[PDB]
Amino acid sequence: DPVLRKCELRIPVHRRPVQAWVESLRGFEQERIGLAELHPDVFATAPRLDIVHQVAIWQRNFRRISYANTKTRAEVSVAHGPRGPTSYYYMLPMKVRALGLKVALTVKLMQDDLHIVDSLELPTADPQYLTELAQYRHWGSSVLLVDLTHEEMPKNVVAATSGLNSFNLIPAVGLNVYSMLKHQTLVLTLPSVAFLEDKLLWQDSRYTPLYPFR
Amino acid sequence: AFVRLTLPPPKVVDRWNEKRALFGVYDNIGILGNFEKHPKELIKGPVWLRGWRGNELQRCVRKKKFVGNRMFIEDLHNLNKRISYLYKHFNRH
Amino acid sequence: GTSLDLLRSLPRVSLANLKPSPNSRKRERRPRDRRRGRKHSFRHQYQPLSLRRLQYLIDLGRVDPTQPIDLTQLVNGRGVTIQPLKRDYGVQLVEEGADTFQAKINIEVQLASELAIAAIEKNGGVVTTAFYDPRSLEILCKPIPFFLRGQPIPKRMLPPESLVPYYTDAKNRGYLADPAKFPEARLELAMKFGYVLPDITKDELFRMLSARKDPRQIFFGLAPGWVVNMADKKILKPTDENLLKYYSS
Amino acid sequence: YRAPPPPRRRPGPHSPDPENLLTPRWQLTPRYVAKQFGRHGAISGVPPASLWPTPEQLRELEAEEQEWYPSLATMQESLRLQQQALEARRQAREQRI
Amino acid sequence: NPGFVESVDEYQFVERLLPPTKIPEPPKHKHYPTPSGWQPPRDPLPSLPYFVRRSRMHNIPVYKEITHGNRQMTLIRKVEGDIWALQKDVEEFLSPLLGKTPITQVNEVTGTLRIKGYFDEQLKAWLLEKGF
Repeated sequence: DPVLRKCELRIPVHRRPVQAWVESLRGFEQERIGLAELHPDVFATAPRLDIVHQVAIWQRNFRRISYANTKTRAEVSVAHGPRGPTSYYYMLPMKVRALGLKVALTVKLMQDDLHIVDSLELPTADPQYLTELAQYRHWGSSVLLVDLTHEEMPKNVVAATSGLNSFNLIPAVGLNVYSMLKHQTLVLTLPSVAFLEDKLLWQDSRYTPLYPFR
Repeated sequence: AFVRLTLPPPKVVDRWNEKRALFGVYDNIGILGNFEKHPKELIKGPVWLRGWRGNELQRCVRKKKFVGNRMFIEDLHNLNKRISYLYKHFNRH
Repeated sequence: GTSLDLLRSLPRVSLANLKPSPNSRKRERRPRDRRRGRKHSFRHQYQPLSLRRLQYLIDLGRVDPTQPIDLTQLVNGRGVTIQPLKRDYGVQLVEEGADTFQAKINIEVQLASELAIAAIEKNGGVVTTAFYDPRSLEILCKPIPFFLRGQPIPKRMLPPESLVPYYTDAKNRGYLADPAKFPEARLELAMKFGYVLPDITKDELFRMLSARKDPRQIFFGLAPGWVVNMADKKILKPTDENLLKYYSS
Repeated sequence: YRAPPPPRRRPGPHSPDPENLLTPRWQLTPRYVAKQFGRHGAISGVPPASLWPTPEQLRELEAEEQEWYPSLATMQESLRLQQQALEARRQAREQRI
Repeated sequence: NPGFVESVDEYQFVERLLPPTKIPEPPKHKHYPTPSGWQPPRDPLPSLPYFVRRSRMHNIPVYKEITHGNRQMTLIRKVEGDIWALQKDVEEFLSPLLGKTPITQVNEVTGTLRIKGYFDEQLKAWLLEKGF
């Protein structure tokens, strides 16, 4: 019984749906069990890598705080040395940030670095099984595993992923461009794809926020 | 000048450690969290510059207001004197 | 899309491969070397809505035609941008778009053009003007926040004596106008254009179109002095007689 | 490695301790108590009856309404007086010119 | 004895007051073009190599732009497909009306075309003829 998924939102008529092979981690040879459809406006966006470049700089430099300081002549018991703690925080436009994440998803899929999976459940929690399966499926040295929510993630995967430095497991809300670029291949659960699409596709329209959504 | 006659000790850096590997996670809390928490809320550092940025004078002024009631008398007086010199340069020259 | 064909062939990109966009960053000058070495408030700030701007909203269905036009619905539909810090006090219309706006609907605007009133009435729409206090209007635009504060619905305010003549004027169609003159006034406007006056009573939705709230009443749905059970998604009505005296005061 | 649990803001009513010195004064005002009711309504537990003005507050409001806010009848009388003054001014201008 | 009585009958107005977040799609009209002048994209869509999608507001993505206070410009952004084919057709269409080959710069990276002068009205009408 093939696992067939269709985009919940209306795909544009002039754009055909994107498709990929659904996989399962239950067995080594369970590479293909179904075929899924992906929204072209999410997984077939233009390859604008400068936005990805900007997002990476923003991600690294928005948390940057420098504590370097030097004393001037008036403070001596450097003419142009560091003066106290300095902040470099800045905010990119919300639409651009959403687009940057979209661009990253296309790059991984077009480059055969994205692996769509039905569920993360594993027959055993041994890290050896996970690494060997990655070798069998020719995955990259670093594999990123994403689940819908942190609370419900399978126990077996947590033990293996926690003990693996190059295989890192994150929740869906924790997904970011930096991790995707840092990790050679991305593993996404089917519910996560639907979760990601809704927020990205929700961005349509403006109805400018008169107040923060907190 | 004269230079070291020996090499510095070798340094080994792990690029896949938990800190580097997981750096940036949850930076999309706003978009992926319904915007309930703004990413500026994730800034960790001095209280007077969490979610805010400005020039040194603004940073110093904000620092004074935020912890002025908790500032030492010696520190507060020194900060006031430094601010006085800074104020004249920026606001008169 | 041959561009996609390029993407598939290309190998996986890495963090180091990232490069700033051309011309993104300009050059900077530093003193390391010789290069830099050596050396009106009282007047209401009326905000207009054009008839052409009015027409497209109906055409796009941004505002429900069945529902009478309400300023809050325009705010909900993002028709106009109002800033309390700007302290906007009035709403009006733009004379432009008279011949591109063929529609009939009930509407209430703080200010309406005399010529515009007849044209929409000629189409069959119902137009009146009501006074919302600038503080009350700001509350009206944003109902949820004062519920969070816990404030109750207050009585709608009245215009100052400077603007009382405008609202009281029958031709202005203000809520302070004498209803007895409206039948006579409506006929006069029809004669001015000469169009055959369509009686509002004939309309099937006459009661819905002609319904008007009390001058004290901010909301047609909600009477003044009312409370809302936001947590329970319900409306709470005061049951204290003294509160009625408070509202009467 | 596995990422740490996502940061989450605590929901639900939270009552600051009045005795605590650190807590700001504005967080202990009745407006804050009214704020608690608005956020969660019945879950806050604030009695709705308290939200309405107290009788002493009511008397103050009534005085302000009468003192500063004229009624329709008072407004109408003022218009008549102004019209009479304007009518006299028009007559004075006509006879003078 | 509570001082408040709760009823669900009148809450319909409160439900109406709720703010929207997504712009609704335009309603179907019996006769096109709409009296204002709005007309949805023509059907069938053209089979040209380049497809021009409408804006989120379902409007033609043509914007009049002026730079340096003296250079009038018009920009088309939501161009999909072969931009070169569109430029060739645009150049051919505007050459008679303009009286000479239009001066334009192509930003292929952003998928945008910049044209000197204001010609949105003619292009917008011409775009309708193409069936977009």
